[PDB]
Amino acid sequence: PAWDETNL
Amino acid sequence: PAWDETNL
Amino acid sequence: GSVEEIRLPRAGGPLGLSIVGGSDHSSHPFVQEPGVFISKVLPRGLAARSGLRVGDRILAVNGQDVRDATHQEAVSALLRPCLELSLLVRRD
Amino acid sequence: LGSVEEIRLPRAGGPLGLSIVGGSDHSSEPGVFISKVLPRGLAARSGLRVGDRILAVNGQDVRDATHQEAVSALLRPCELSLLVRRD
Repeated sequence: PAWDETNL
Repeated sequence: PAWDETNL
Repeated sequence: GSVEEIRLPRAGGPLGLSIVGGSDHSSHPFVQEPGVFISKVLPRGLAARSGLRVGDRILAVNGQDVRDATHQEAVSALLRPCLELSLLVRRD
Repeated sequence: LGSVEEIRLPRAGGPLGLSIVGGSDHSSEPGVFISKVLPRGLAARSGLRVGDRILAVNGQDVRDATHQEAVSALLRPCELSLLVRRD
C-alpha cells in the first residue's frame, strides 16, 4: 500500500 | 561584545 | 493526552513539512481514524524549528477545521496567504 | 506586531532544549534572551523561539536577573511556565 506525500 | 551562553 | 498548538512564523513559501492522508483515503500509515498527518519534517526547515513532529495529526489550520478534510483540502488550507501558520495537532 | 505569551514547558528532568545569553550583569532590554532552540527538543515543541525574551518563570520575575539567576530560575528543582516577550 502507498500514500501520496505532498511536500510543502 | 562576548556574552556567556548556557545550554539548558 | 493533549491537543497542541504548533505555530510556524512564516517567511512563507517553504514550510519544510510533508503530509499524507485525508478523508478521501480509506487508510493511513499512523491511530486508525482517517485524517491528515505530518509524514516528514525537513531537519533544518521551518516546521522542524517550530516544533512540528512526524506523526502529528493536523486538527485545524488557523482556526479552519481539517479533521475531516480531503488531502487537497488540507493542502489548500496550508497554502493560504502568508501569516503565522497555527496548527492544532494531536499525537495519538 | 509584538506579543507577550505564556509558554508551558513540561520538563522530563532532562534538557529543556534551549540556550540563553545575557542578563543584568551584561551590557547587551528586560529579561533573558533565548539564543538557541533545538528543533527536536521540548522548548521547540512548546513554542519557544530564538529571540524570545524570558520575563518570568513560574511566578519568579527575571526581568532584571543576572545570567546565573536566570539559569537557576529555569533549572528550578523537579511544568515550567514561562512568560516571554516576542517581537
